[PDB]
Amino acid sequence: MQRGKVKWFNNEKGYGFIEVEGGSDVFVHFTAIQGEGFKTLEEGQEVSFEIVQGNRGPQAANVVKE
Amino acid sequence: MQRGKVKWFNNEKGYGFIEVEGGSDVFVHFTAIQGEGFKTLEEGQEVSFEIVQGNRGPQAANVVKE
Ligand code: NA
Repeated sequence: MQRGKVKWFNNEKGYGFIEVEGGSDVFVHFTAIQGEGFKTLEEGQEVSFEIVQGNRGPQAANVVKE
Repeated sequence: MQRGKVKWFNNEKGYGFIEVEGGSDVFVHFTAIQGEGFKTLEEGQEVSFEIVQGNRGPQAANVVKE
């Protein structure tokens, strides 16, 4: 698990990228976002998350908004 | 039917969140807003609305400023 801050999120498309210290930006899809409510993120939002590797490459999992 | 006050609304992006007494904040997209005028909301505006569940989580529908 790592903390990061959303760099960009296209709310209409439902995906974006998370900046992290000491790694490349991480793709995040809305289906990774946990908890109550409509699955969305704003740029600048701080989250905790894990990275998983699929056929498309690394992406965020278990994204929890701070 | 619910009543709330807009907590924040990004006019450029066309979405925000409504605060409701005794529940979690509810996402609102501009396409939910009813009426003739440009589809926008100011923070503090009183609104009536319904909550619609869906794949990406709950959001407001039939939002009326009144
Ligand atoms: Na980085």
